[PDB]
Amino acid sequence: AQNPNCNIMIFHPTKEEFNDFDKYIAYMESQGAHRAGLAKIIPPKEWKARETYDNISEILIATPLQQVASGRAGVFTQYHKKKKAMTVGEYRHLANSKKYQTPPHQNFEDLERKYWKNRIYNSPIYGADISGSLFDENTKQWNLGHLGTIQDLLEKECGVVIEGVNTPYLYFGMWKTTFAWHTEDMDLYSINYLHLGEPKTWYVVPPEHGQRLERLARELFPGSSRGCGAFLRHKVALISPTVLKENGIPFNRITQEAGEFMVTFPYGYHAGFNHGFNCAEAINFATPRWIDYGKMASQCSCGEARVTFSMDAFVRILQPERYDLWKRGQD
Ligand SMILES: O=C(O)CNC(=O)C(=O)O
Ligand SMILES: [Mg+2]
Ligand code: NI
Ligand SMILES: [Zn+2]
Repeated sequence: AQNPNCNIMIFHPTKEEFNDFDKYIAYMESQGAHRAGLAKIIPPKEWKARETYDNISEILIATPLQQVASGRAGVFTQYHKKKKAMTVGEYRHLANSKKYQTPPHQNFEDLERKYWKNRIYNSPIYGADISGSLFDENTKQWNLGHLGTIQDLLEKECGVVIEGVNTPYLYFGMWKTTFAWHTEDMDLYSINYLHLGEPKTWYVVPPEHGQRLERLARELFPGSSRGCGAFLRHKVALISPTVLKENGIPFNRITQEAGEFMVTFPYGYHAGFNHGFNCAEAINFATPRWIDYGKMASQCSCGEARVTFSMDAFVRILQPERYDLWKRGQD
């Protein structure tokens, strides 16, 4: 068995290997990459996403989100308070202000210590989930706006044509902006490109151990667990590496820098934080190997998780028994 310890693997494809996206994902899996739940891909030196980032300041962040924490430093939830619209130039100036800017630090490990010590005492503002793309239309390789769609994958594997579309999303971050513990909708893959700015630190649980994280989460968030049998779908809970180690949960960590891709694999729980002002692009995708994960994915039916239009058909075709209850949650 390849990668039996479930370590995060790092890949360096050549320009020739960067042509065929599907084939390269399947290669990474032949080497055991999926067992970690997360992989890093460093693009060939010949490649670029676009020519410059000098002209992005007029993008609008219609609903910036203030991430307010509750709990203790290592075990907390966050709620998202909606703020007034602002441009990316306005948001960058806010990120760099004395109130929000990255503190002085020695290295990534010192900044990680500071994050876990102090995150709950501040409320950073995140521009999340903004439909759009920063890839140039002439970038042919690993262009996250030109991937094969999940609807086409389902149709190719299973024969059923379905409605829905699959487009990328932009994220503008600042120091301490946080992504809570989650798997993707319908336990899909994700791919994330860090276009510019400061790093993003990731934590991940191997897919084969995801239920260990769920059992810990039920113990640490007992009211939330009573409210919903899949409350991590709400994407609000944080648990620190120190707490995971104290409870014997297998995990790994890695820092993504500008110019690098990360892939998350089906049922790979992940969480993390941004080091300073940055911009990332991400999209969900599928392969043949995903179908069985999609058929088994948990679902939130309490009404909190509220998701995209295109998840309807995935539940309807892959999980017809659960469809009626899930849809009640959506209405
Ligand atoms: O970058 C972020 O805030 C969150 N991204 C992801 O969870 C992802 O790409 O799957
Ligand atoms: Mg602009
Ligand atoms: Ni994710
Ligand atoms: Zn729920």
